[PDB]
Amino acid sequence: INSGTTCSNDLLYSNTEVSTGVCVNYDLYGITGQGIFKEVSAAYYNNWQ
Amino acid sequence: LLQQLFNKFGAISSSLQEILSRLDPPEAQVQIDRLINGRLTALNAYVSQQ
Amino acid sequence: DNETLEYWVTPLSRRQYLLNFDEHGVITNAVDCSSSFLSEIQCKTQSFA
Repeated sequence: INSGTTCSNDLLYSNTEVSTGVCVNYDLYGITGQGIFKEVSAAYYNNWQ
Repeated sequence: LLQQLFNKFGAISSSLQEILSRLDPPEAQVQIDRLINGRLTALNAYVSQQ
Repeated sequence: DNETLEYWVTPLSRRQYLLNFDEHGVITNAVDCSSSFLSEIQCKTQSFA
């Protein structure tokens, strides 16, 4: 629950931009919370992560 | 003292975000009450040791 | 030409390990928490030293 790509389409919204540097709410593909994003480089992700 | 925020104390989760995104208000309260009792017990013991 | 066929098999079960992750996210080290007494000390301290 609250992660994946089997998403219900009852409550519809539009894809916003990842606003870095502000205290934002987020629903990233089911993952929800409040936070502050920061753009970074990252070599640790494979194609399955 | 910080590691006490990740115990369940017999609830379904240690996270208050995971409980309030899965259960209705009458049944989320029963789970929240267990976390509240555990965390108050841990704060009480810390203050006695200080 | 002096070659051999090898297929080593061992059973599996559900159990707790302590795993070690480096700066690339690769599993470098592992310890079965119930195999010996040193492994009990390692899983009780959550430490490989």
